[PDB]
This record gives sequence, C-alpha cells and structure tokens, in this order.
Amino acid sequence: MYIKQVIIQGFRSYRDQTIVDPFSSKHNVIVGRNGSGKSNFFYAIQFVLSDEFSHLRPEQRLALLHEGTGPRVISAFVEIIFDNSDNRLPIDKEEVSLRRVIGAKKDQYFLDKKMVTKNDVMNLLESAGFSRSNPYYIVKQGKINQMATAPDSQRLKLLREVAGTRVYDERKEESISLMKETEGKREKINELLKYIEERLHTLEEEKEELAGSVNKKALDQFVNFSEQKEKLIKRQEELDRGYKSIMELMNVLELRKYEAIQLTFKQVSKNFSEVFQKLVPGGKATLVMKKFTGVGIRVSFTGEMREMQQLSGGQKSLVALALIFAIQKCDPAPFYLFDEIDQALDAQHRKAVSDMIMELAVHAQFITTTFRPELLESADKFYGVKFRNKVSHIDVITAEMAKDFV
Amino acid sequence: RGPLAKIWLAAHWDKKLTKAHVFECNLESSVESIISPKVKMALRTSGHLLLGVVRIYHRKAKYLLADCNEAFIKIKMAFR
Ligand SMILES: Nc1ncnc2c1ncn2[C@@H]1O[C@H](COP(=O)(O)OP(=O)(O)O)[C@@H](O)[C@H]1O
Ligand SMILES: [Mg+2]
Repeated sequence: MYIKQVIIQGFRSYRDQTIVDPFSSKHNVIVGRNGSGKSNFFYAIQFVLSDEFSHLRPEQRLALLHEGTGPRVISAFVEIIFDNSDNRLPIDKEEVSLRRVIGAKKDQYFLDKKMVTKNDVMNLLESAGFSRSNPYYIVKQGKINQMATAPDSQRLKLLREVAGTRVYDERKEESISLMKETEGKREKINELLKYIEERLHTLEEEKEELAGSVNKKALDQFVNFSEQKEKLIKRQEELDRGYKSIMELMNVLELRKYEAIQLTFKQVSKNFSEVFQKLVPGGKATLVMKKFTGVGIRVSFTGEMREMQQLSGGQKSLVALALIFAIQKCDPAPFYLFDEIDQALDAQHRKAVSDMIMELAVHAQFITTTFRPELLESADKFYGVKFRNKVSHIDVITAEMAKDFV
Repeated sequence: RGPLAKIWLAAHWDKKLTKAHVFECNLESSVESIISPKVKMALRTSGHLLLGVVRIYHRKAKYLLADCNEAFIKIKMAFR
C-alpha cells in the first residue's frame, strides 16, 4: 500500500488543478523556497487522511479554500489515489481513489467515486493499520519539540495510549454494550423456539387423532417444521457456546493487559537505543520510568548520561526524533510524511538521519520536504514547488536541480 | 489474509462480511487463536479483535432471530 498519486484543486495555495506526478514507492523529496507551497501540500494530504482534520468547524473548513486574485474560489478537493496491490485496504481493486471535497456547506468523502462517511474513512484507514492512537504517521517540526520539551508524565500518557490502554478500554467497553443488546435477542430467540415447540407438540397430537380415527398444510408440513426446529437449535447452541468463549476472552485480556502494556514499553526502549546507537555511532541512550508516574530519557553521546532537560539545542530535537523513529519501528505503516524534520539539527546528524531513511524506504514510502541537501541523498524522486502569481505549482525535477533550491 | 483477518475486518469494516461469512465463522476456534497467538500481540490489537468477535457474534444472533421469527410466523400461517 502506498500513495500512487495526489490531485489537488482549490486547496490553500493550489488554486488551479494540480495532478502531482505519481510518487515513487520509495522516498520522494519535495523542495522549493519558503512560502511556495510545501507545508500546504502536506496539509492537502493530512486533509484527506489525518484524524485531526476529520472534524472541522466551518471557519476551519473555509480556511482551506484558496483566497487569492481571481474569481472567488468556491470549492476544493484532494483526491488521494492509493496503490492497493497488496490488498492492504479491504477493497478488491489494485488502485483505490479516496477523495475529500469541500465547500461552504459541503464536506464529503468519495471512495472509488462513491459517497462515504467520515466514519467510514476512519474505519477504512484504521483497518489498513493506521491507528488514530498514533500521532506519528505525519511528523512536523511541531511534534518533534512537543516531544522534546515534554514532561516525563505526559510522555507516559502517550505510550499508554499507543500501547493500547485507551483503545482497549474503548473497545472493551464498546463490546459489552453489544452483548447486552444481544441478550434481548437471545431470549427473544429462545422464547420463539419454545412457542414453535408447542405447535409441533400440538400437531403431534392432532396428527395422532386422525391416524387413530388446523389446516392440512400444517399436518402436511409437520415433518419439515420438525426438521427445521433442529436446524435452528444447532444454531442456538452455536451462540450459547460462543457466548461462553467471549467471556473467556474478556478475562484473558483483562489479565494479559498489564503484561501487554509493559510488553510494549520494553520494546520501544529496546528500539530507542538501537535507533540512537545507529544515528550517533558510539553514543548510547535508554529510557527510564519515574515513580507508575512518568517516562524519562537519559542519553550519552559516547557512559556519562544526562537528563532530558539537561541537554542542548539540536540535541533535544534529535533525541526526541529517535524516540519517534523507535515508536515507528514498534508499529510501522505503509508510508510516512515528514514536513521539515531535519531543520533543528546540524549537518553531521542531518546526514545520519538521511542515511537511515535510505534503509527504511526499501520497505515503506516516504514523502518529505527539506531545505538542507543531506536528505537529498536519501531520495528517489524529486519535486519542486514553485510559487508564481500567488498560486503554487508542483513539478518533477532532477536531483541536479534539487541541489539548486537548497 | 488468514484465520483472524476475518475478525479484523469485522471490527473495522463489516462491508466484507457476507451472511455466509458470519455463518461460516467459528467463534470458539477464533477466541482460541486470539488467546494463544502466533506472536504475543499489542494490547491495542487484542482490543480490536475482541470487538470483531463480538460483532460476528451479534450478527449470528441477529440472523438467527430473524429466522426464528420467519419460521414461527410460517407455522401459525399453516394452521389456516
Ligand atoms: N488558504 C490559503 N489560500 C491561499 N493561499 C494560502 C492559504 N493559506 C496560506 N496560503 C499561502 O500560501 C503560502 C503557504 O505555503 P506554505 O506551504 O505554508 O509555506 P512553505 O512553502 O514554506 O512550506 C503562504 O503565502 C501562505 O500564506
Ligand atoms: Mg512550510
């Protein structure tokens, strides 16, 4: 599963229609001057896929249209065309066309050109393994600092949410509301089988009288009905069996629960080092638990560690970056979006990241923007954004030209 | 694809659930492939599966109810 192609019209600075040349399944890098339409491009995609954009007050909605020179822009859309060649989306097509269109009143998703609900699209994406319990499918500079400058307490609340705790408590509670709605059906079932059993009893007796001496249909059909009641019985037994083995699930989950939370914790930690030890070679870093109350960080760039607060500038950022990259290894996804993440670090580390993406992009798709040439090494396709008479244009360029706009 | 993937779709997207899909499904042998899994699973994905199972369970119930109603009103139908 990857983003095969993006198409934008009327969204923020892309006034005219923009058919962005189809992405590489590896790393596509987007360059252009400041205020040319980079972040605006990631927004167009976040517009179609991110949870934070699903719910839009109309003021927020209108924010997304294009206010500029010409005739008053009146609707936008962004159609994302996925490649589904690995049937990861539950849709029997090799391509899937997700598109959201937008207007003063309208805010409408289309799936292979057919209307769907926001709640559909949420379910569809969740199903492909895009969890709304995971804020790091898109990574902006915003979320790097929010991570770096974060209390060890809030860093706990994060992992608990990622690990499960929230989605678990949310489904666990969601499930029970079903089962109690089911009981009313199950009893309404069991009742019927008793009522039916009496009419079979009744027929039995009428069919004995006449043999020993109330329509003929029922008598005629008495065999079939009898056969039919034992058909339904065996289905009712399936439920009464099934009910039991759901309670046996619900308990095993409330018990493997804490094992599974800490199961997750340990794994991020393990990945945390592996990622950092790889970017800063010779360095070492680990995670740590406070009181459970919070989750902190201790890092050694050579073992003389220092607290998270007791760190530098482009050092807090890079550390927090690794933490994210580790969370990613511990719940990967088909593709990622990076809006200027290299900015906050010096070029020695800038390359160290770019180097890691080379490896990563053989197994996932990356769409990224930058100002610094380090990550141009890591790219496979090159896009130039160009502002021009208040509207943006995106175009495929060659890596030579890419070392231009840096 | 696989044994549990039928349950996955149940908790996110039951469009791909036929009547025969619901019928075919052995709930018991599925909570078993949940409780002893191939690789211990994140607390998140356990919670999802849990829902799927209960979804199928519910639909099985819904269908059976529908059928017992039809069958009963088929009977007093044939009393005259
Ligand atoms: N709703 C909008 N309609 C038209 N133009 C917009 C809209 N919002 C922002 N712009 C403008 O388009 C440019 C934004 O491009 P942007 O991607 O945010 O910057 P950068 O290219 O550095 O990533 C800015 O001139 C910005 O103010
Ligand atoms: Mg920007």
